[PDB]
Amino acid sequence: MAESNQVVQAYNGDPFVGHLSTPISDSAFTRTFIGNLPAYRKGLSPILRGLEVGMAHGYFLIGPWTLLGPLRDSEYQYIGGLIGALALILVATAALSSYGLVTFQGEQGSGDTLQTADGWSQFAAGFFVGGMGGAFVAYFLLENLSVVDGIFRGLFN
Amino acid sequence: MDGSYAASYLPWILIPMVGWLFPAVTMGLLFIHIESEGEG
Amino acid sequence: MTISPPEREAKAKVSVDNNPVPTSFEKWGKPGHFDRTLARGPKTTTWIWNLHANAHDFDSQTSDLEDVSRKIFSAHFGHLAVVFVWLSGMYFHGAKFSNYEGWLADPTHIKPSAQVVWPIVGQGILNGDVGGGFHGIQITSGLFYLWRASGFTDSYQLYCTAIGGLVMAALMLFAGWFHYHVKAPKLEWFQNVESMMNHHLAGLLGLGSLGWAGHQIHVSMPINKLLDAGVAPKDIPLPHEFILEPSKMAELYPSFAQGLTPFFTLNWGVYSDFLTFKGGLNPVTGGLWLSDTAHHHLAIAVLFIIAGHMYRTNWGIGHSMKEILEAHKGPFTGEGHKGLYEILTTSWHAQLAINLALLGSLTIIVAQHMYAMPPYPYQAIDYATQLSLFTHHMWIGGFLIVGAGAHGAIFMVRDYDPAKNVNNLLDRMLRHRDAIISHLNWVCIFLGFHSFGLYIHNDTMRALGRPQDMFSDTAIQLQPIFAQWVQHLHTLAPGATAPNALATASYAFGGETIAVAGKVAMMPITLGTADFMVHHIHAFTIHVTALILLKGVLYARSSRLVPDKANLGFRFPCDGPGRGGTCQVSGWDHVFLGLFWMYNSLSIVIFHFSWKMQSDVWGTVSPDGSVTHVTLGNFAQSAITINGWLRDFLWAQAANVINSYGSALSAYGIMFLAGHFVFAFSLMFLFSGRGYWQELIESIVWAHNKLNVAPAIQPRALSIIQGRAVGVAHYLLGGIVTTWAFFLARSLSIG
Amino acid sequence: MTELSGQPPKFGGSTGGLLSKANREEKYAITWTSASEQVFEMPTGGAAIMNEGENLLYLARKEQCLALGTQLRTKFKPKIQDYKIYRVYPSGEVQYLHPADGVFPEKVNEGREAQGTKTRRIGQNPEPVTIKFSGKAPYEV
Amino acid sequence: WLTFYWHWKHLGVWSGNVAQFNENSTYLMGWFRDYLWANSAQLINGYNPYGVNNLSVWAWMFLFGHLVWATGFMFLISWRGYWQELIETIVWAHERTPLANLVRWKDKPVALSIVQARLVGLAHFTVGYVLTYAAFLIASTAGKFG
Amino acid sequence: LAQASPTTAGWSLSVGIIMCLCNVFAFVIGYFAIQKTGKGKDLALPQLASKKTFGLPELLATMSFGHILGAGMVLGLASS
Amino acid sequence: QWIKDPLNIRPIAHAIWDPHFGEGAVNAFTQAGASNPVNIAYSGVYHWFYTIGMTTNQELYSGAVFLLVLASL
Ligand code: CLA
Ligand code: CLA
Ligand code: CLA
Ligand code: CLA
Ligand code: CLA
Ligand code: CLA
Ligand code: CLA
Ligand SMILES: CCCCCCCCCCCCCCCC(=O)OC[C@H](COP(=O)(O)OC[C@@H](O)CO)OC(=O)CCCCCCCCCCCCCCC
Ligand SMILES: CC1=C(/C=C/C(C)=C\C=C\C(C)=C\C=C\C=C(C)\C=C/C=C(C)/C=C/C2=C(C)C(=O)CCC2(C)C)C(C)(C)CCC1
Ligand SMILES: CC1=C(/C=C/C(C)=C/C=C/C(C)=C/C=C/C=C(C)/C=C/C=C(C)/C=C/C2=C(C)CCCC2(C)C)C(C)(C)CCC1
Ligand SMILES: CC1=C(C/C=C(\C)CCC[C@H](C)CCC[C@H](C)CCCC(C)C)C(=O)c2ccccc2C1=O
Ligand code: SF4
Ligand SMILES: [Cl-]
Repeated sequence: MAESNQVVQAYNGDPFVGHLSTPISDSAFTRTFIGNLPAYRKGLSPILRGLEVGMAHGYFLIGPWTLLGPLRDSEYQYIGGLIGALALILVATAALSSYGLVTFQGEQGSGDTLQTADGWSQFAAGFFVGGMGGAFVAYFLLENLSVVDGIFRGLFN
Repeated sequence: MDGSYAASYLPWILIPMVGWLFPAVTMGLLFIHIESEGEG
Repeated sequence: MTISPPEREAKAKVSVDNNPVPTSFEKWGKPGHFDRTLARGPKTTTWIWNLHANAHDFDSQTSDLEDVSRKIFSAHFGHLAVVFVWLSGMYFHGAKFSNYEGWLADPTHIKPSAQVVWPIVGQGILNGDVGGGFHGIQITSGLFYLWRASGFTDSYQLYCTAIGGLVMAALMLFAGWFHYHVKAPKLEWFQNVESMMNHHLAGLLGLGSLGWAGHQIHVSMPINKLLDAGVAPKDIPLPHEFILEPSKMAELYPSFAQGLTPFFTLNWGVYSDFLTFKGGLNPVTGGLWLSDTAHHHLAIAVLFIIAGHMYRTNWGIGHSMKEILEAHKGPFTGEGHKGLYEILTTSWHAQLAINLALLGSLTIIVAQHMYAMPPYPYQAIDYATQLSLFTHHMWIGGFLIVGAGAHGAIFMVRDYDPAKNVNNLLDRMLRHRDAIISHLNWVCIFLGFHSFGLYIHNDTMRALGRPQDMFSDTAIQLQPIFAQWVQHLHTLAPGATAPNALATASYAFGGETIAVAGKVAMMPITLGTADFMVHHIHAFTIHVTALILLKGVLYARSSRLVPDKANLGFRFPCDGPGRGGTCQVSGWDHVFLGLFWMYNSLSIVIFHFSWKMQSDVWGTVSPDGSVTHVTLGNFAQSAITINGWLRDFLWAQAANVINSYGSALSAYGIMFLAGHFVFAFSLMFLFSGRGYWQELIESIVWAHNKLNVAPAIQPRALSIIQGRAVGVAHYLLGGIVTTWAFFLARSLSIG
Repeated sequence: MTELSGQPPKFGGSTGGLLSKANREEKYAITWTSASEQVFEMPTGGAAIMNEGENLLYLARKEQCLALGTQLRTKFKPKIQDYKIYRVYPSGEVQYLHPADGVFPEKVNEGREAQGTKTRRIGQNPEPVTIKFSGKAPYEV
Repeated sequence: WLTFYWHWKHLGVWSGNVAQFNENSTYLMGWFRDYLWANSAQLINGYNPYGVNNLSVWAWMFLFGHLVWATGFMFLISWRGYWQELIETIVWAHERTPLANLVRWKDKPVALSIVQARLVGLAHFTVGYVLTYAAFLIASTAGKFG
Repeated sequence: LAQASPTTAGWSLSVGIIMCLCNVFAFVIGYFAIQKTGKGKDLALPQLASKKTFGLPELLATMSFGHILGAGMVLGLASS
Repeated sequence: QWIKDPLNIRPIAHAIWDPHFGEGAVNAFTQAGASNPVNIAYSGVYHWFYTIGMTTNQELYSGAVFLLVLASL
């Protein structure tokens, strides 16, 4: 009740922190949704976080080159997409690992097991395995798109 | 299984989405919710 | 004490002070009198520049809001008198130095001209043969087409109009003098915003279009009806004869036989022969049906007069705008529009920012609506007039918009009172300026990558012998399907969602190909991949200009870098080489950068217009029915690469400009080179800084002291702000003059 | 430096205040007393309301604190000159900063030791060639 | 100016038409039209809606030099404070975007310095200058006589 | 000719049955909706029942509104 | 189609999409003139919509979009 029908408030109750509590920044839905993504989900080991993020990213990264790459109008369309996505995930893993190497040179913190050298390295390992796996399974599903189509239509029974 | 109606590629992916993904996700959310032991 | 009239108030909210400022000439000989930092006189050359820099900065001259208001009111009268002098000059040159009657007798075989050049030092060649034995400069302002639509048939009517314009200028000048010196209205009078809005809606815009509907019905429409019927202009009665002899109207319009009775009895349909909803264009002239425009002005007048009754003044009925504003507040926006009424009734700069933004947007809307719905007889067939009017109104609109940014910033620095803006819309805008600007920043980056970057992709693919990997209508397509859908909706509208309309509002959306003489006046303007790409270029450049000016306004008070920017003012060069360097943090410098970006945006807009109209719309039509365009439909395949614009647009069409020597177009080549030179010249001021020049001036002052010729008014290098102002003024002047010469040579050399 | 006291100004929040630097590196505090609840301009954007009595506010930089201080002592009908500015570290250490010796720096106060003073003119700096391959510059010698 | 001079005169000489330079070099429209405008025709046609030839690389480099020149203009006209404040907004956005939150910079992003802006703008300007003119010189002379 | 059909001065249906009726309706909603009914410069004294009830500006404005309503309604009921 | 011959045509409710179907069931449920598996409606909804004046698929679609809006309200 009262007089505050207002939907925007000071972020975390401190009006002098440069941020605002808004329906996009700090609603219950965004808190629960962002807070349960692999990056923030409570209790997860960084290996599983990396694995999940890599699965999602490797899976979806096959598409752009698959439909729009230079081999899209060749007999090696899906292989071209796969090669592109694999090389991209390799470069991304190198970027993640270089980041971990440079930002965790000093004393290791304690609150965030992902924000350590060991944790960020585990995240990179999981991300590599998940990205390569997701890219290869997206490629495998696309390369056998006819059997997936017949499966979804019942063309085999 | 086919369809001559408009945009007949929609059941193709919506039937798996309604039968597999929607129930899996909603049951998983409700499962983690009813088991949540946060005080209150 | 000057002239003392009686009083002239009739239970009015009129309130004035009698003779506050006596008429006198002494201060005319005291330059800089209005600025205390200038009145003593000069000591350095900077004193001169600032004298011009602050001449109209009425805030910086006096802190009294009433005196500022009075200065502004009289300045407005003076400006109106200037505009009257200019317009009467146009009409006088039409009366005495034009081929207007000759053009009127045969507008398809003669080019409009209204400036004759004296023969001296060879420049007489500019008097090109425009037809009918007339020699002069071809005009692209569309004055002849306006004068024909209005129903002018004689030099003497234009001359009488010029004399009326001079008398009007004298009247405006006297009113300005009178209301500054004799009867100056009080601040209470200016703040009557409700009454001012009632009068500007019902009286200025409503009665304006009502009187013009009257002139169109009684003068324009019968005279043009006879002109398009092939009647020679000398055989047509004078405008007043249709009012003295109503049988002339009645035989041109049978509804006139019934008179005014159908009007007062709501039997308006009887008037359907002269109050029309035809749509489309006039088949004889290529312009909008004058009857349509008269019906349009009648309806606009009724609308505006009705609108002029919303606000409360002296009679209890009506609205308080303060109340309305205060009622509009929501869960997302705190106190809402509270405080806006006080801002817009005490701050001249706030009103000017709003009004500049809207007036510039309106001028742009005018360009866009007049090209595709050509309102004047024979304007669409005159491709030079079409291009020139479009681009001219574009540039005026862009300048007004940038000025709106400037004056939003000036409001923030000078008139914003934080105690009067607690948790209202302005306050919350300030309180999440970072979110706003970081997001606008990202949208501009995304729009640039996915518009210009598409062009770079296409250039690289085409150079690599890979046409099938391009973004084009024949490869990877970017169809603007929503614009195509709305065009289809407009084409279907006359038969469905606009029943009582006979034709489309514009043939650009689709339909027939309206051609007058052998040239197309208007035809369906189709949209494809190149049109998609250039529309996103437009969205990108507009977004960047908005980014710059909006950041200028929102950070004029402070930033994380400079938390006391407000104390530094609206116009200042920086706050030193510290903090890494703070040059160009002021709102003025944001306006300075936004000028360049607006110039960029509009250059691309007008190039798009020129190339698309020459490629896909304009052209000549054979008696067989087919159309052959000016640049042979090259837009779709060439406008999708930067090389295409460099070669098939700029390089190809510049051939007229650079070969203009030895003909009447020679001045356009002259001014093409002139714009180029001014552009290059601006780079000296923009790429350098005043310290170097001050030292060079030191050496030259030594040279002068050597021969005992140094001036008492010591030479100083231009200030940092002035260096930027000169640089940007010359950049815009040179570039715009270049494009102007180019456009005029092209559109005049293409049939 | 004992423990900062004072109510925070009445303010609805903004995006222009503290960032990560405040907790990772350093932040700044300004206290001041006001004879009345009244509106002032936040150096980080917008309007805020100071409480009657003591006020304590955290900002990201020393300059924002001094800008607020000038606003307090030059833009209110009865001036506010009792403001104090402190530097605050993540460890909790509070370093009193301004006014350094309890007296504003614009006016002389006994007990201050001259720093950065030179017993010469600017034109009496030594030629750079005379001090090259050293670590100094003509104004450092 | 020097290289324009040399190239236009030697074009006339090599082609046997010294008269073009002798008669049209006395006015600047002559340079603008007979030298610059004319000798671009093959250059700008290295790639086309109709195909590609051996001058494609030089047309692409011509446009590239234009683009680099124009980019240098940005560092030369817009000065630092405007950029540092914009980067402050971008810094804010990064610190407050989830997921991207996970990553933090090792060096604080700040706008380029005053002198650095002059140097980098000049470097772009000069690169574009040289590459544009080299593309034009090479392509024109090899299309006429190559 | 394709033109929306109006009506000649009916002076039975066009008048009271529409125009005067719409004017009375505007009278009613103005009586029940105008904040300042009799705060005009012009008193126009004898306050009555409806025809000239509260103030000259109330009367004039509600009558202009009734004419807008009546014009719209007459024209609409006669096709368009 | 049902509007033309309402006594000899069976109204269909919606299309079937079941990857479990074999050839026999696919054939059995391409019925009532349809070119794909379909169920026939027994809610009387065709008779209702036809009686109240609706005659085209565009009208039914506009009704369904309007009901989307009403539910939103
Ligand atoms: C019993 C009363 C009655 C009846 C039934 C009618 C009947 C009719 N009127 Mg009328 N009218 C009435 C009362 C009545 N009117 C009154 C009291 C007034 C005074 C306000 C009007 C004034 C009025 C006008 C001005 C017009 C009509 C029109 C019409 C015809 C409309 C056909 C149509 O589908 O429109 C069109 C359907 C649309 C979906 C168009 C809507 C799209 C617009 C352009 C969106 C614009 C948004 C706008 C800018 C936002 C407003 C700004 C702000 C104030 C919110 C119709 C036969 C029109 C007519 O006569 O046609 C010849 C017309 O021009 N009426
Ligand atoms: C001969 C020694 C050697 C060899 C066999 C490898 C082999 C490998 N490394 Mg390693 N690396 C080495 C030394 C070596 N590394 C050293 C000394 C460092 C410290 C600077 C690194 C740091 C490094 C990082 C951060 C990462 C790898 C990764 C990888 C794997 C990815 C494939 C690749 O990078 O291409 C083959 C590489 C070579 C033939 C050259 C090896 C020697 C140079 C100095 C390595 C430099 C690493 C470079 C920054 C990352 C390459 C980017 C990538 C796009 C190729 C691969 C099996 C990636 C990985 O997936 O790890 C799980 C990754 O994230 N390396
Ligand atoms: C409650 C009404 C309703 C019902 C019972 C159905 C039933 C069905 N629909 Mg349909 N649908 C509806 C409304 C409905 N639809 C509307 C309004 C639209 C337009 C937006 C669509 C668009 C749609 C498409 C494109 C497709 C289906 C399809 C299907 C079939 C497979 C299920 C599915 O994939 O749905 C998916 C549904 C959606 C993507 C849109 C959501 C439907 C509405 C708006 C939400 C209903 C919420 C409901 C009232 C909540 C109450 C639940 C209750 C138990 C508490 C199924 C027989 C598939 C089919 O045709 O099979 C061959 C198919 O591909 N529907
Ligand atoms: C119906 C009454 C009316 C009309 C027609 C105007 C018209 C105008 N006002 Mg004004 N104003 C009015 C009432 C009116 N005002 C009232 C009641 C107030 C007090 C609240 C103000 C206070 C006000 C201020 C403070 C300012 C204006 C300004 C302006 C001018 C700027 C717009 C412009 O340039 O357009 C186009 C210009 C023209 C069409 C030129 C014609 C101008 C002549 C003198 C008007 C003659 C019309 C007159 C009624 C005779 C018509 C009768 C017959 C010939 C048909 C404009 C001519 C601004 C200005 O420019 O100051 C000079 C200005 O700053 N008005
Ligand atoms: C400001 C613009 C303007 C100007 C000044 C004129 C000027 C003129 N018009 Mg024109 N006209 C205009 C706009 C204008 N018109 C518009 C917008 C239209 C489209 C509707 C027309 C269409 C038009 C027609 C068809 C005719 C004119 C005519 C005339 C001339 C005689 C009318 C007159 O004034 O006598 C004085 C008018 C009166 C004394 C009106 C009294 C008659 C009625 C019964 C009084 C009712 C008034 C009452 C308050 C309303 C209640 C009615 C209800 C109770 C039933 C005159 C010189 C006439 C003419 O001479 O043709 C050449 C003519 O036939 N005009
Ligand atoms: C109705 C529109 C309008 C109004 C009345 C004002 C009013 C005002 N403006 Mg604003 N502004 C406007 C539009 C407007 N402006 C536009 C369109 C722009 C974009 C360019 C700006 C951008 C702007 C800036 C950046 C500034 C102002 C400033 C000012 C104030 C000082 C005026 C002045 O400079 O004196 C004297 C005027 C001059 C010395 C102009 C001479 C130089 C011009 C540009 C040369 C033009 C060349 C010519 C057009 C073509 C070449 C001819 C040549 C070859 C001979 C004044 C109160 C100044 C201020 O401090 O505000 C308080 C200031 O800083 N305005
Ligand atoms: C052609 C010259 C040029 C170019 C390239 C730019 C570039 C840019 N300006 Mg700028 N500007 C210029 C001239 C130029 N300016 C001049 C002369 C001025 C003086 C008035 C300004 C003043 C100015 C201001 C005040 C602002 C900008 C802004 C911007 C940015 C807009 C956002 C964007 O487009 O994102 C995308 C980037 C591009 C489209 C650039 C091209 C990228 C290509 C096509 C793809 C790159 C390929 C790949 C990366 C190559 C890698 C090679 C490998 C070996 C590493 C942008 C990066 C605005 C901004 O920052 O917005 C946020 C801003 O506020 N400009
Ligand atoms: C081509 C167009 C089709 C594509 C769709 C693109 C969707 C764009 C997002 C929808 C608009 C959101 C604004 C209305 C939503 C809206 O106004 O809600 C209402 C809400 C305020 O409502 P209140 O209840 O406070 O109303 C009280 C008023 O009286 C004001 O005091 O506005 C805000 O919360 C401010 C936040 C605006 C920040 C969002 C703006 C984002 C900028 C980008 C928008 C692009 C629009 C381009 C179209 C030209
Ligand atoms: C000015 C005015 C008047 C003139 C009014 C005019 C000029 C027109 C009024 C038209 C009206 C008032 C139309 C109302 C339509 C209401 C509807 C359509 C309501 C509900 C529909 C529902 C609930 C859903 C129906 C369904 C749909 C969607 C289907 O498709 C299937 C069937 C079903 C499920 C039932 C008069 C002079 C008269 C009185 C004075 C004021
Ligand atoms: C709708 C929506 C949304 C969105 C979403 C998204 C955007 C997503 C996507 C999604 C995705 C993206 C997904 C995924 C999936 C994936 C997967 C599932 C994977 C995989 C992989 C695999 C399985 C692999 C395997 C392997 C390995 C590992 C090794 C060996 C080899 C192989 C291959 C065997 C949201 C909620 C936000 C909001 C609302 C709406
Ligand atoms: C050249 C230059 C100067 C030197 C320019 C000066 C000193 C101006 C010289 C102007 C002369 C004195 C006036 C000539 C122009 C007149 C205004 C035109 C009047 C013509 C009438 C007589 C008809 C600067 O001071 C400067 C400052 C900051 C950045 C860049 C620069 C810069 O590039
Ligand atoms: S370069 Fe000029 S503008 Fe920039 S900080 Fe230095 S003095 Fe100021
Ligand atoms: Cl090309």
